[PDB]
Amino acid sequence: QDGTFDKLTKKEALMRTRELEKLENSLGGIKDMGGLPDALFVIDADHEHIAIKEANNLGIPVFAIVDTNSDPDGVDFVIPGNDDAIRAVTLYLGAVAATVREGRS
Amino acid sequence: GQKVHPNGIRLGIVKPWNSTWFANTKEFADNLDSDFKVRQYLTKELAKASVSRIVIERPAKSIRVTIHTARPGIVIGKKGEDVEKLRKVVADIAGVPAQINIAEVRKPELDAKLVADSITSQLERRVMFRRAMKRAVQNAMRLGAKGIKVEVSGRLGGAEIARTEWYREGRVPLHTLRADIDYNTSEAHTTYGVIGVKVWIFKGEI
Amino acid sequence: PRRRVIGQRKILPDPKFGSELLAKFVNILMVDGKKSTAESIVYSALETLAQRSGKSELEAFEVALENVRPTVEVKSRRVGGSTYQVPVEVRPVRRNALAMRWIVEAARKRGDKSMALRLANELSDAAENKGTAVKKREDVHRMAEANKAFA
Amino acid sequence: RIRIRLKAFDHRLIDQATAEIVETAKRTGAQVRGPIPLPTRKERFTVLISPHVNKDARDQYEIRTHLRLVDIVEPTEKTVDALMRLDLAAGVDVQISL
Amino acid sequence: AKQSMKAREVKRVALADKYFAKRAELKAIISDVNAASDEDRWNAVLKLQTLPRDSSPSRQRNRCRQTGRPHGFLRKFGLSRIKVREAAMRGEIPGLKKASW
Amino acid sequence: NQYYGTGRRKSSAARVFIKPGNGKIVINQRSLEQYFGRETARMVVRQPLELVDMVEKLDLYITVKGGGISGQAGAIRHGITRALMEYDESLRSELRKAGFVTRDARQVERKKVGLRKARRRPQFSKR
RNA sequence: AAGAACCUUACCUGGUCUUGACAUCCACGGAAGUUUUCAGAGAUGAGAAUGUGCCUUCGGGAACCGUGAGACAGGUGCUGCAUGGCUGUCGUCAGCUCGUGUUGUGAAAUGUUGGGUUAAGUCCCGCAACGAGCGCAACCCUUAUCCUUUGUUGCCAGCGGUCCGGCCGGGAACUCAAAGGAGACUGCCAGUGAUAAACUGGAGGAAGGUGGGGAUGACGUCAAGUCAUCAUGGCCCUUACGACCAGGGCUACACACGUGCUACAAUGGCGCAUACAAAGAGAAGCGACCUCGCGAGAGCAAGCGGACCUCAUAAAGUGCGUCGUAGUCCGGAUUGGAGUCUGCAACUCGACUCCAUGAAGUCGGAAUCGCUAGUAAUCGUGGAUCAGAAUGCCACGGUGAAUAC
Ligand SMILES: [Mg+2]
Repeated sequence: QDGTFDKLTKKEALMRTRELEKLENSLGGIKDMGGLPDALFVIDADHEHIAIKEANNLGIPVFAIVDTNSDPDGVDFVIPGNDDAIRAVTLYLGAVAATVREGRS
Repeated sequence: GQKVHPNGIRLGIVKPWNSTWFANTKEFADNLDSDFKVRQYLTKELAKASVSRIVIERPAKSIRVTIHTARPGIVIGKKGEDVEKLRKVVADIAGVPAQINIAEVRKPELDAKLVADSITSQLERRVMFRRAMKRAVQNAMRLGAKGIKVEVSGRLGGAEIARTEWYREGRVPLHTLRADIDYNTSEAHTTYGVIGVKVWIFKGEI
Repeated sequence: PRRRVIGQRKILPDPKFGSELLAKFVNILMVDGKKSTAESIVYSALETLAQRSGKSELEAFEVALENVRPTVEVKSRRVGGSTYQVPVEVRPVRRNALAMRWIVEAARKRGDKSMALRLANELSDAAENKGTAVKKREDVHRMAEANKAFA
Repeated sequence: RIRIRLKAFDHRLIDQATAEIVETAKRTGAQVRGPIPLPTRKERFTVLISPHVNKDARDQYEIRTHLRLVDIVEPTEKTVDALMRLDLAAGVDVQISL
Repeated sequence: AKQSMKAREVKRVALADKYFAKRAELKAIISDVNAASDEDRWNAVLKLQTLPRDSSPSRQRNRCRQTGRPHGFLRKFGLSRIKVREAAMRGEIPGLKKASW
Repeated sequence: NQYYGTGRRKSSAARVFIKPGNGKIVINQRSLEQYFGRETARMVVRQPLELVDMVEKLDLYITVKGGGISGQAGAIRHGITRALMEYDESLRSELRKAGFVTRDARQVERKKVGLRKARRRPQFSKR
């Protein structure tokens, strides 16, 4: 952003821009984590099977929202609801955000 | 035996020449023979003193030998006796008064010839080839280097068949020409035969 | 080739009156890379044919060529089993070149006095369709029209 | 007058050798002509990389010899001896002719 | 590499530079188209056998100086092709790098 | 007054000085008809002179060395095209849509080791 | 093997030498060295004249040479199936792997597969994979266009006079020349494509998509080739398998094969007049000029350890005259005399020019190789090897195609 971005080559500058965009939209949210997470709020258990399969391999609660076609086996606290409709997910997720943020009291 | 010499391929790009002198086609061969003779004699004499390379220049019909080593104290002796001893026993054959000059390096674990000498000296003490190779590579990498690759070949372990074993650590690009790569081979004559040990030390990329 | 879909090269036009077809004809006359001599022979035969038939250098060639210009050629395209011939229409860029090649091949033989005289006689003969290049054309047309069952 | 012809192997050494030998003679012995190119002599060699059969495998080496003329015009006192006993920056065969 | 042959060759060199290159007039100046057409030149060629079968410059094979190899020799460096390649790749010969053009 | 083109093609090197006057060509103290005008490729120098006529505009004092007949002639052609600069791209836009500006290096390849003439292998045989 | 007359030579016959030809130690006697005669194939033996310093521990020393024993030397003798190093090949083919994680009891798998694109696991996208290394590409050299310093033994457009030879004044514009930079990097536009990678086409540009060429050779395979270039484990000879020399052979020929040259002719052979190159070598060598011969070469003898001097006249090509499709003027093999050049010596066993001779051969069976561009085809030039000795090797340059459905 401030140092070396127009030094070597314009093609390589575009290369680095593409690399940064890819790395950020892939692993940009968990950037400032710094350690291991404590809870994994997941939106699906049938589609994102491997996420829970990995989170259950160690002592991390993986309570999540599951629909009818998923396996409520490895999840800690199953939440029955919809996973695709935006309205449904946003209601659940707004409740989640309010409960976590007032928990910062 | 299918690769090119990493030093010969970079003699003009990065790595310089060992002998830097100009002579015309009449005495070129005589000069090269004198250089070879002084080099082999100096090595046979200072084998126990760690010399990696010997630069042989000749300013104005006066030979100058810059000995790059790691232990200059054993080379010069107290009061410097051995240096003038070498000067005499070198000028006896060079034909002119020789000006020899020692130069030490405080990182002997990064020189190809020095590492090969260590491996050969450790092998000639019945040391395990695996232990020696691993210890040398670990020492080099903890002393500082962007990449190393050692290769031993022969009757290691006293076997009847010969197997070549190489161990690498880091980045060692031999096809990149701008890279600074030290390479040199050492022979080791044991009670069972000859063992060759070559080393690629990727000191830096430029 | 297999992947390269490159096309043909752009040859140099003729140093005489502008013409690419007789330039290609000259290019296919040359042995040992001697182009000056080939151009001299081509010009000699062209003048000898124009003065003898009444037409000019560019028109005379055209009449002769079309008499040796083949229609279809047979080539082996085996399809899962038997190996048979397949008569097919040849592209024009290869058709004219092959006509000129047959002309030069017929002229290589039949040595009258010189190469220029050979080629002028061969062109005159193809003009009335009784030479050897036309005989080769008819041999190709006979190889075709007989094995036309494979299509 | 003074024909100075210097030849060496490495150009990125001979060039600065010429620069120093020219400024150490023009700052006090000016009216010099500079580093004339004097094209390079390329001695090539083609050897066999194997000690035995497989002749088709050969190595190709060459040595370049770069030459330069300085061509000083006037035999000055700031020049004749200031050229002598100053033979550092070795690796370059220098020849002075009167 | 047949130290016998190497000593033989150095002996040849010594004896040749000792006898010839100093008395070559017996075959270079006397064998001339001049008044020496008489028995003088006959006695000259007669004494031309005074010197041993050696001593001639044509019996100098010019072997390598490190190994003593008769084939693959280069008069420029005085070494065979094997050793000249080895030295060139090690960096012993000045200016001699891999050629590419 | 007098303009210049360099020109070079296949080991050739030319110097074409171009001046307004007669339509003659004086090349190496020899005229164009007696230099190479009697051999083939007689108008490889006159090719880029019909799109812009030469008969009664200007003449050329030409020198050329290196290469052969056709090489030197192509070098002369390229030198003429480069010397046509007092009549700059205003005419080169037309001179280029027919060639006459492509350097066309395509130098002879070096003979390769083990080969015969840089492409002809030495007659492989199985047994 | 980048070059067998002797030499090289490692083989054979014959004559010899023996701690030995090559290297170190002890003791003894002699300066070393130089000229020369006898016998011999020579190795060698027997001799004859000369020479006596470098510093004085000065019972001699620092070298050299003559001899005796012992440690030893030497071996191109075997073992590449004991090895190092080096090399070829699959193959500049694009693949070979590792760390962590995950699946599987496990051997293992994933990564590295799949949709596209590329010369390329090149790139993009998807995907329990996330990354990395050796590879690819780039970095290196050369060529291709241009810019800057110098302008010579280089050049000379604009000028002075010319035996018009840039020969001489005169210049750093131009060619060439050795350095440092610019540029060519999918840079921009249109379409297609999953708005990605990328492909196609176009504008500028000398050059479009890795511009042309080269070096650069991945883990490994062939238990591949070399212990005859060299180093070395062990087996052996070590009064010999070691060592010196004269001659011979490696060049032998009932035959078979591979690699090239010469041709088989008229886009051509012969005689004459003509024009256009690059790259290189050179001092116990290249060797101007002049004289002699049809000639290879010889005699005198400048310049050059070199952008000046030499090698060194470039040929194909262009014009003229001849040859009329004949085994012919194509072809040049073999043969006898004589001569030139290197070398101590050219029979075995060199090259070269001339005199006479002229063969087979009239485009080649099955089968088989190279090449997609300045490449092929064709023509000539230089260099390493070398006293001399290539049609081979390496490199340079001239003309310069066809086809790729
Ligand atoms: Mg794979």
